[PDB]
Amino acid sequence: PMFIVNTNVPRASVPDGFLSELTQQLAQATGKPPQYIAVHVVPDQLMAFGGSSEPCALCSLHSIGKIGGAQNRSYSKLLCGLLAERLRISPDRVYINYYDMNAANVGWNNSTFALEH
Amino acid sequence: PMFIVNTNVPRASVPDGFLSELTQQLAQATGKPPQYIAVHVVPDQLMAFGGSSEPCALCSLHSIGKIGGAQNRSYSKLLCGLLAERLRISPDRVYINYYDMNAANVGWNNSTFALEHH
Amino acid sequence: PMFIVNTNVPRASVPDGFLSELTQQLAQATGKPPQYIAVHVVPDQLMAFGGSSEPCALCSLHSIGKIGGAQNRSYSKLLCGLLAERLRISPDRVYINYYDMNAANVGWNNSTFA
Repeated sequence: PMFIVNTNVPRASVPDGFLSELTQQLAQATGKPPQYIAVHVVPDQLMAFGGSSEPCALCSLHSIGKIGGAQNRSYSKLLCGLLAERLRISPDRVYINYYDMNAANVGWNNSTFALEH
Repeated sequence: PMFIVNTNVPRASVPDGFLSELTQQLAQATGKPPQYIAVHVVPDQLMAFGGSSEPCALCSLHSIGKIGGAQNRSYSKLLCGLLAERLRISPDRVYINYYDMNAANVGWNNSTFALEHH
Repeated sequence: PMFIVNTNVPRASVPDGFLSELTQQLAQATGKPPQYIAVHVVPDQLMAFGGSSEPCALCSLHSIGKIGGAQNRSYSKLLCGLLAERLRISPDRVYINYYDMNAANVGWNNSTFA
């Protein structure tokens, strides 16, 4: 899985431990091994939510499977919770785009995750 | 909706009020309320288009619905026009990827926009 | 086509010629003319792969067609090869998301490719 957060929150406000907390909690939430979890945090961004430049975040989560109605709501509760607690961003100023990736459409280690045919 | 612009144009070349103009114009174009429009501009990027590092932009528009052939043609005229006028980027050096998002695949406010079923 | 690479490798470690090599090699790999290839490199990123901040890369390739099983494996061998040779990133610390874009969902030059 791949999780990206873009935010106008300053880099200085990103707490020690944040990438690791995201890695571990996403490994657990998605059921994928932590060795395969990638996280990417992009602070100090020029962005607005609703025309306001108060703290906000635009995120994406890509996973091969484990994407769907109830699962995505659980991911959103988890991730908004972390963004609120760690970055002081209001949950109603976060968007997370979820992508259910086909294994053939993910590159890794000189090939893809479609190794069957 | 979510609109992202990635460009090699300098930050100083991004006019004050650009994010607000994008918000208002996108609210008007999509019919979605401005309170729900998110805009993101990323200047000073290391990029090339056609092998050239002249001004260019790589953009995305995500929306739950309001995405389609004719609408996307309209969005493209609108957005290329704004990037040309405000950032001085030529329309033939802009790519805009459109994404029609399912409500269940957009997180917001501790949940998603799929609030109807369990 | 458009190719984006986000990496925690420092900007100074990106070699002269890198954007041009990507442009030209993707033009060849995808069969599309180089004048329509867009490339975007974002160094100095705060990221981790498997909980480690050793060199890694998160990438995307968007194309109208020319996306599929065998083709994507070929793109990945090409791109991981370039990332290893040029940026010293291990192939097993690279993810590349491939997107087969509908022509109606790609805007360019005031209209779309549809």
